[PDB]
Amino acid sequence: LGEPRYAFNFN
Amino acid sequence: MQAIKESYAFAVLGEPRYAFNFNHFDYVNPAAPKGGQITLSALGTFDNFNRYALRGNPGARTEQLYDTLFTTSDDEPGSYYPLIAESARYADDYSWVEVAINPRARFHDGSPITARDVEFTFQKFMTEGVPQFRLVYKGTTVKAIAPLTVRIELAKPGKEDMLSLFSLPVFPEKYWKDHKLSDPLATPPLASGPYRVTSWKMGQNIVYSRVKDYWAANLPVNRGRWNFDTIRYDYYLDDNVAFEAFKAGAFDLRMENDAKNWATRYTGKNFDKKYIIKDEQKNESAQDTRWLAFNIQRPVFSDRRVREAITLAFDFEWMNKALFYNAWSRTNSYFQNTEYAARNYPDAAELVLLAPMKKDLPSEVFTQIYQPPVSKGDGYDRDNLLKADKLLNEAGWVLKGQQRVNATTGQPLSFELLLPASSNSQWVLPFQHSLQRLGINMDIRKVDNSQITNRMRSRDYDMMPRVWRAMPWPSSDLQISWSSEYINSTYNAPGVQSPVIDSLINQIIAAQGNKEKLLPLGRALDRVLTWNYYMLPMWYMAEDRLAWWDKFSQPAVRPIYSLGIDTWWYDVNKAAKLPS
Repeated sequence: LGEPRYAFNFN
Repeated sequence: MQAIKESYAFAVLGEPRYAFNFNHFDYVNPAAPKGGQITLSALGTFDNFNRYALRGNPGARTEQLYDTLFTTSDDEPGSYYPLIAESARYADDYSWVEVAINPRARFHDGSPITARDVEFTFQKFMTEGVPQFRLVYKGTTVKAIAPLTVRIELAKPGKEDMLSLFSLPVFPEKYWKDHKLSDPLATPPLASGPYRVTSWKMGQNIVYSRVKDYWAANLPVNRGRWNFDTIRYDYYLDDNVAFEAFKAGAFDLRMENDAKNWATRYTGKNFDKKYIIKDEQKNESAQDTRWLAFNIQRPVFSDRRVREAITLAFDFEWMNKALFYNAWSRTNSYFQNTEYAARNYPDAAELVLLAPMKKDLPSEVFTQIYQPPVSKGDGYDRDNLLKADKLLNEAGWVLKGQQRVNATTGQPLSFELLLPASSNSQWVLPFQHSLQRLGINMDIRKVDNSQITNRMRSRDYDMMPRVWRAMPWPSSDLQISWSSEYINSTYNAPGVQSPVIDSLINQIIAAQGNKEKLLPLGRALDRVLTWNYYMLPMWYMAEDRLAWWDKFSQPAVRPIYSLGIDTWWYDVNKAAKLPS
């Protein structure tokens, strides 16, 4: 909820 | 006069559940005892401790090292309650807020968390953070106006943009002044949350210890949570060795994502003696979905007809019956199992949104309900494979002998499927075989967890599997995954830059916090993303399949939006009955 605004994608 | 409100809780849509007399959440035991260890698995590897860097494979749980201004409940889609903040004063349009900082808030070294740390943190993300941050918050300021009061000003109304800053980690300036946010960390940073990293072995394990004097242990949001003294993560290179280690007792809890394991392999001494508990519960909430991304920036997948034909070759009904004990449901929406999924014909409100862009839309947006291909269930569906051939021929990919080649150039039709080595991928040879029967060559490349992370981030693939996380309403975060200006965010899996998508998402942002406008906007966007075949839909299950060694107790209520493992506690009487 905002997380894609402050960190790159990671699986 | 402009109206100024003061509140202790917020919700993205509607009113917060815990707005009055909030002592603790409904899904905790406030008297849960402290103590004991839980041991968990992780797949792949890790190489650093900075979740916010521009590169690296960050450790398990390194997104939870820091407390935030407000924290969310797990039984609501988007509701915020006090953590570092006590309260906020705000404009009616949420274009400014003044947040009051708790004077008891502390970092792990016993130093205070202040308004200056919040101002510092915002500048650190704007100058050294991932590139999307300074684009989203262009025009926003964050200023310490008193020792314990921080003022946020937006250049536009943005309720959701404000709430998103309530989830930012609050960094200690005294540590982070000496470390660039963009660089990986070999050692844990100075932090603040209820667990601290106390030991590790790079690539192999991380151990978290409970902070026993944690300043916020008695706040309502923390009562009944963070009960274990120790949380340990052990890394496994693939899911088969992880499953066998679980059954041998090497770790305590497993989320079962493999249908054959659940159906046939929960057997043996440890199940007979009831040392291991198996639990299946229906979930009626927004659902994570699996897809295969097409890289539409590569020539092989630039034509919608070729993406449609490759989708027809994927025989889901055969895989579900022959391989997966009919366990799975087909993915069919970017708002799966919500009111925002476009599962009926468009209504008048959707047609006002879509009609002006008719020249740039597939005709079926207006005439049909999106349905992924359905087969008889035998691997040789004549109608679907004949339709695939028809579309390939129209796109200029024709048979010469047994191989498909470009009708102009003679080049064979070929692509690479990029896979994590760690995954169960029983569906991959069946899909390769179907494509070979159409004259299409699919090479398979399995790579380690560092390589898959680097190549996923740079879009260095033709096709790769992606998870689309549950999105319970059409959020302003959609811009990061789909809008043209955010193409390099690492969240745009197909590489799409479309003015149609951009227009609908701009209209969703303008409707932030308004459900009656967001219903037709979400359904209209679902139709554009599905009918363009940007990704190949796989599957989901609206059931949570969990198993655990019988050493735990749980509250009577499970939250809706998470499994609630942070509410569990170590049960010394149950634990006493297990082998030592």
